Amino acid sequence: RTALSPGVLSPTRPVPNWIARPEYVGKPAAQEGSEPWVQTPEVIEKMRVAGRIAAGALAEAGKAVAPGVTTDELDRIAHEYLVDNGAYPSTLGYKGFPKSCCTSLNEVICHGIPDSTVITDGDIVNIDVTAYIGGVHGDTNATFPAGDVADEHRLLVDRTREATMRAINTVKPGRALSVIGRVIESYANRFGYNVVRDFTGHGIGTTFHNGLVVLHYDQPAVETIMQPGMTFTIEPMINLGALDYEIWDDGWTVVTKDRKWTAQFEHTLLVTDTGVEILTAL
Ligand SMILES: [Co+2]
Ligand SMILES: [Co+2]
Ligand SMILES: [Co+2]
Ligand code: NA
Ligand code: NA
Repeated sequence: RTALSPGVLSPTRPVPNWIARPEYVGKPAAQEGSEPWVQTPEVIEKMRVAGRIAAGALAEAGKAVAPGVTTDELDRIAHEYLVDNGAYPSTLGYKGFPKSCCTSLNEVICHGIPDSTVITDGDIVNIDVTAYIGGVHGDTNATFPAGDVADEHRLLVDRTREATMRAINTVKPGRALSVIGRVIESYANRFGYNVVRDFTGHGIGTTFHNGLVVLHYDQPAVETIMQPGMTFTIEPMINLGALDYEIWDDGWTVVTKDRKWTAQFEHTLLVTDTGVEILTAL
């Protein structure tokens, strides 16, 4: 299997006029980064809806993962599920991003742009979808196998899912936020994998990335304590190879320097009064 290069992007996909755009659409930056980390009851309920819809679109696009399919095609299916359910694709026009989801094959760490790239037998494909509806965002991603994937790669994917679910299960009020990354990195290290550091989870609510940062590696200097009503993502990227990376000229696509493959899963989580709720549960 060759190292990837860019395909050709289809033209901007339309979303009907009636679907409210986030404020940042058609602007070079977003107005985000200083929003309250604890959401209102109202926002939380809205986030369950956005979460559910983001989960639906992910599951639909992942069902189309198969050798022969293009990445562009995955984006088409996600885009259509979001639009049919009344949601704007949060990534579309977010800091100039040109598509409705991120499609990250093989050695693409994250931020892959759906294009003419055709998926081949044995590939792994992460699809990261976000839904904006009722003034709020819901954010989820998963890596999907295409055809006969090598054992090495199935285990990576399975272990990355497990790391994510284990991190989720430690979410509870009064526990330090740093616990998440300690659990993730312990689990990756157990199988000789390396956890990506420069890319993180994030707080999410009425904004996409609200200023809260969730690290996926062990960093006990973070003193943040989880509180009921806080909403954030856990989205670890886990590398078979070294951490070093490059960004394509498209300004988005992050690829491992050594071209070894990498995997990721993501959910949007709520800290409840006693534990956690997965808002992007299928
Ligand atoms: Co990202
Ligand atoms: Co995401
Ligand atoms: Co996210
Ligand atoms: Na949500
Ligand atoms: Na990854």
